[PDB]
Amino acid sequence: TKCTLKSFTVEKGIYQTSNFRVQPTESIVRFPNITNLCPFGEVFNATRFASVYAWNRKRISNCVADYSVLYNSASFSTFKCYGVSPTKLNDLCFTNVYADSFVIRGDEVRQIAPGQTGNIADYNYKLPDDFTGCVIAWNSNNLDSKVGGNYNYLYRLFRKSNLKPFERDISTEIYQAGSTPCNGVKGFNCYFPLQSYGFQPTYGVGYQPYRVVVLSFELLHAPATVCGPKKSTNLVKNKCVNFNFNGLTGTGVLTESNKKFLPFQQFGRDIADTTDAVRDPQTLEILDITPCSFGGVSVITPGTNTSNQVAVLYQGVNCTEVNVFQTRAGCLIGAEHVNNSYECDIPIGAGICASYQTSQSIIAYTMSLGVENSVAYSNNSIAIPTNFTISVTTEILPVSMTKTSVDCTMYICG
Amino acid sequence: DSTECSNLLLQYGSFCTQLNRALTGIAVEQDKNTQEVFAQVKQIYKTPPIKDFGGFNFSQILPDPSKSKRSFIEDLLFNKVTKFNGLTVLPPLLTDEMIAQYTSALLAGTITSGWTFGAGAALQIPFAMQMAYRFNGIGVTQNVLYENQKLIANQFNSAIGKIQDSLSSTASALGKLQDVVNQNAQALNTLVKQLSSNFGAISSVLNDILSRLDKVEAEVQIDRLITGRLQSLQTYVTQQLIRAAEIRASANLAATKMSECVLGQSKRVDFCGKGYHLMSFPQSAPHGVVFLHVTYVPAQEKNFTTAPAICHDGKAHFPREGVFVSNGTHWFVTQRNFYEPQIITTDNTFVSGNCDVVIGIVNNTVYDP
Amino acid sequence: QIDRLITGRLQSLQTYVTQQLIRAAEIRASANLAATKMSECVLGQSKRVDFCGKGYHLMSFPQSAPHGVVFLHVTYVPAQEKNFTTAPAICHDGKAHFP
Amino acid sequence: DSTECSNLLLQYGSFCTQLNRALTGIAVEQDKNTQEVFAQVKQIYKTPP
Amino acid sequence: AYTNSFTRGVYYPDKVFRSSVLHSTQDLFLPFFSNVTWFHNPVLPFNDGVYFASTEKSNIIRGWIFGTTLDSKTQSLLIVNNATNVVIKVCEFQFCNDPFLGVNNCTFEYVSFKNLREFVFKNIDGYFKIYSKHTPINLVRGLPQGFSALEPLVDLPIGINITRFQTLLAAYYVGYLQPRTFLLKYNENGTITDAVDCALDPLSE
Ligand SMILES: *[C@@H]1O[C@H](CO)[C@@H](O)[C@H](O)[C@H]1NC(C)=O
Ligand SMILES: *[C@@H]1O[C@H](CO)[C@@H](O)[C@H](O)[C@H]1NC(C)=O
Ligand SMILES: *[C@@H]1O[C@H](CO)[C@@H](O)[C@H](O)[C@H]1NC(C)=O
Ligand SMILES: *[C@@H]1O[C@H](CO)[C@@H](O)[C@H](O)[C@H]1NC(C)=O
Ligand SMILES: *[C@@H]1O[C@H](CO)[C@@H](O)[C@H](O)[C@H]1NC(C)=O
Ligand SMILES: *[C@@H]1O[C@H](CO)[C@@H](O)[C@H](O)[C@H]1NC(C)=O
Ligand SMILES: *[C@@H]1O[C@H](CO)[C@@H](O)[C@H](O)[C@H]1NC(C)=O
Ligand SMILES: *[C@@H]1O[C@H](CO)[C@@H](O)[C@H](O)[C@H]1NC(C)=O
Repeated sequence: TKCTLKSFTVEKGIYQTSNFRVQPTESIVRFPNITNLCPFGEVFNATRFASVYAWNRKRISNCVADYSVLYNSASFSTFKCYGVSPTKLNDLCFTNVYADSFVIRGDEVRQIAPGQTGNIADYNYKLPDDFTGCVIAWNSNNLDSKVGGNYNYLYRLFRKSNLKPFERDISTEIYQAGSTPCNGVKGFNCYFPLQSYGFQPTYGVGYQPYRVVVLSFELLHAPATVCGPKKSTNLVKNKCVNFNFNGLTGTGVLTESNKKFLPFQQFGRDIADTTDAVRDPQTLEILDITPCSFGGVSVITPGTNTSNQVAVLYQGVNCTEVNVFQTRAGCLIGAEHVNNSYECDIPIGAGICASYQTSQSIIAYTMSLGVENSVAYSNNSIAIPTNFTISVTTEILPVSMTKTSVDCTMYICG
Repeated sequence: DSTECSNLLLQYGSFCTQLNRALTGIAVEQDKNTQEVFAQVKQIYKTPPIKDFGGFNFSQILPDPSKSKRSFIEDLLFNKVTKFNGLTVLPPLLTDEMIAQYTSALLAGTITSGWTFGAGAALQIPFAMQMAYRFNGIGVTQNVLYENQKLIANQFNSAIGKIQDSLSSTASALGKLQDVVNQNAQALNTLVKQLSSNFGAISSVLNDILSRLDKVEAEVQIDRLITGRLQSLQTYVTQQLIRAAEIRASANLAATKMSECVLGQSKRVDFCGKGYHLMSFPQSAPHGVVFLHVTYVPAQEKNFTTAPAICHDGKAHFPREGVFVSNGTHWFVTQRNFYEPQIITTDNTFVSGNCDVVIGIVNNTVYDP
Repeated sequence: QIDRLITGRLQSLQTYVTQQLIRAAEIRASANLAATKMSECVLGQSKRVDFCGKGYHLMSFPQSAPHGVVFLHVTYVPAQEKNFTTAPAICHDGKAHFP
Repeated sequence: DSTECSNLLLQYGSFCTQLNRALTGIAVEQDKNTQEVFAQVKQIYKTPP
Repeated sequence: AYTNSFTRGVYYPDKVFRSSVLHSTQDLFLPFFSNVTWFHNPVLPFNDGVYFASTEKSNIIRGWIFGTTLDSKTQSLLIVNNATNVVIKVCEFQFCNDPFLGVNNCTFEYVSFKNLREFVFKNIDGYFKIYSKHTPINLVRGLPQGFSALEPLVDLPIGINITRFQTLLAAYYVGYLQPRTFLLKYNENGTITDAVDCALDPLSE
């Protein structure tokens, strides 16, 4: 109170000093049951990937994503990310996602990086210098290799020019390495563009096959169809809590309700547009979000020159939420409920007043309106005064403010 | 509850304390108004057991102890008169029952003791004698009450009945009180709806800005919302200050009508209701007060020939109080607010000078008692 | 920077001048009430109950005070009552007499 | 009436609507004042010849 | 030829519960007392949004197609009825005037006179949405004077450009949405249960 009034003396009265506000006891989140998880693992577990010149593309859409289900597993020979760190991808939303997958020899896997030059990067799958995405790679010598060599896994050694960013191309032409007129047939200085690693199980690791998947993303003028996890918690009722329902964040007392939302309705509003109820996306419940309890705190004091004692009014609060006394004005705290009525010393509200009285304490009571006096009326009785008092009654009225003037140019600028 | 906004709001300095002080000033003044209107009584006077008021029937306006122990007419008034985004409403200091104790005390004083309880200790007096003083206060002589006491009682009782029917019949009559409730409902709802306004910011939902933007951008967008909400609140507080001055002008008028029309009888023409004033009874009503002003209205006139004075022995006689009138054949004097003929006599009249100077004098006799 | 300080200081001065206009209107209501009490309670005798202080009014004396006026209202208050039997009129010869 | 400003002024919310309510309160009150001052008489009295 | 819409074509503008209250909104809506086109058939424009209704006994109408082309170059939206349920696809078919017998480059796919059914078809740029209602009526071809609100069926996250539509094949009706203000009354149970077309006349205003 001293700091509220900017003074070391506080005169007798009641003063508002702060706002009481029940704190959120815990944090809650609700979103629908985990469904439409994106089929990244169904691509990763496909029976084989293509010859790297014609790498498989799977479009991914209309699904929730958690890429950490992928990159947390040390089962791959590598899992790396580019333009963005792996953790961040669980926050993001996209219009489309792509899984881009292929087979390469263990020595050439190095060509899968931003802005690379070399056979795979230039002629099979061009990652740009500003590539955002991830590269997943593992040895597949137990899956793809065969005795005498397997040829279902070719690479384009030769092309007219370097590919565009993420470009897929099925074009082929014979490479003229010398003076020979090749004219679309194999021969001397006339090399076939789709070279074979000829994968064999006995190979050294640099010649062995590696399966690879690369993750590629776009967010467009057409809105997102992919997003991060539908986060959720337990749903604690009948306490003040921080909450989130389907992205509607707030703080309040989550209470049961009989409010018959129609099947499509998600949120409820009161007359002044303020939210009053929500659907739990994990059940059939409609919960009324009653506002979290709060009110002004005011300090009742006798004048500090006479005593240092004080009492507190928690305005409109119930004493479940906060010597204690529940009243229609709020909780009195630190004042006696004396109930016997007296003249109103310090006003409080709804018929309560409080005073400092004798062994001395602050007391709170229903105010007296003055003494009762039954007038002795009857159809033939009159009272007449036999004597008088002259009286002198002081009355005081203000007449003038202090004449003040401000130069707005000198106050604003100066 | 944003800490980010709370820190930025400091840069506006005292405004957010000053506006809370300005509303606290208005709030305290409502208990000052309610006390200056109702708390004019010195002590809680009480109604006697036998309602022996000379034929008058206050049962509609006195407390009903079987019920908040209001009168019947106070109950009609309490029946016809008809979310927490940092706003708080506060209780009045006096409860509606405490107001009904003051309107009971003011009424029970006014019935049993005339004006005397407004000028000192209350003095009991019989009701048909109090009305004789109140008639004598409007130039109608005491005997015009006593010669008509049952008729005057039936007119008063019937007129109380017509008010009970009138207030029961329509909710449109209490316009002055219902408009106070409606204007404050519109002010508070408009102040709340302005939370949803964008004020040219990216969103009016603060949690959008607190999640979608970095601090250097979020500060600009929050400062737009603060500028908007702060200008909204200043406009509301300024309208409540002006409205509180408008209601204070009505509270000082009600306090003045309480002191003059209830605790007294006012000679201020057409102040305490239309007609000549006799008395008034306060009745409590939510956010206000109702006066039942009781007034005498003259209602069935006759024309007469009149003269400013009358001659006798060449000296001119003027009426002591009253007017000279004639039924064409005989001359009489009467009190001027009710036709009651008296024979013209030297105690009904006073001499001043001679028949020459008075314009429009007439002759006849003046009788000698 | 100066435009922010202009807007802030200017809106703060607008608030002061607006609240001084409203406060000055309350002081005008008090100055008109004082001129009315001066005109009736001093220069006259107000027959208006509880206007010139409690009791029946006799006279009042104005006294100056810094930024205001103090009235010393002299009033008559009746003080020592006795109960009596009473009647509205009295007979004398079938004629009724009133005070 | 230049539309690019009106499309911004809608974003300022209740302000430009409540100012017409405030001035309508003032405008009606000018008739109420002039009614209470002059229309105290019950009939239109007119002076004899 | 034309017919009076009375007070039909109101729909729930947002997924919000409200109770015993009046709420105001501006959106694309069918005006009150508007001339709907009377039918008992060809390709039609979409404008900014369509109202469609029919008095079919047993879901007789086979579906609808919507787009810019309704013939190749890009995926047109295709909608089909199977009893109480609906099949949806977007495809670049190029059929003649009998597309119901023509029966594709597709990029999205989904599955859900005693009676009258009403539908609203709406692009919102925040993708494409559908609203509807089903009611019994008197055995009359003209739309009866009465009130109910069309409820959201689906959101199609498809981004298809639409400027025309056609029906796949009793009395039926077509009208067009306009940017208008409406006042909407909600009962106790969250339900839009009366309305005012705000611009209709000075009393409505
Ligand atoms: C205060 O809260 C408790 C527990 O909810 C309840 O029993 C009591 O009736 C409440 N009292 C008031 C006056 O709100
Ligand atoms: C009221 O307070 C008095 C002391 O002032 C105490 O004796 C009495 O028991 C109280 N009564 C109730 C009903 O609380
Ligand atoms: C009248 O009252 C005064 C005090 O106010 C007292 O001094 C005086 O003696 C009293 N006179 C009579 C006749 O009672
Ligand atoms: C007075 O009025 C009441 C109704 O308020 C009525 O019942 C009663 O008979 C009347 N007369 C008396 C003398 O009470
Ligand atoms: C009074 O006299 C005038 C003129 O004779 C006449 O017009 C008027 O009606 C009379 N009024 C009454 C109540 O007799
Ligand atoms: C009254 O009026 C008539 C016409 O003006 C006139 O003849 C008569 O003498 C007047 N009487 C008096 C007393 O003025
Ligand atoms: C009154 O009577 C006298 C004679 O006694 C006469 O001279 C006078 O004119 C009369 N006056 C009037 C006003 O009739
Ligand atoms: C008047 O008489 C009544 C009944 O005897 C009594 O209650 C009252 O106190 C008396 N008052 C005075 C002033 O003697």
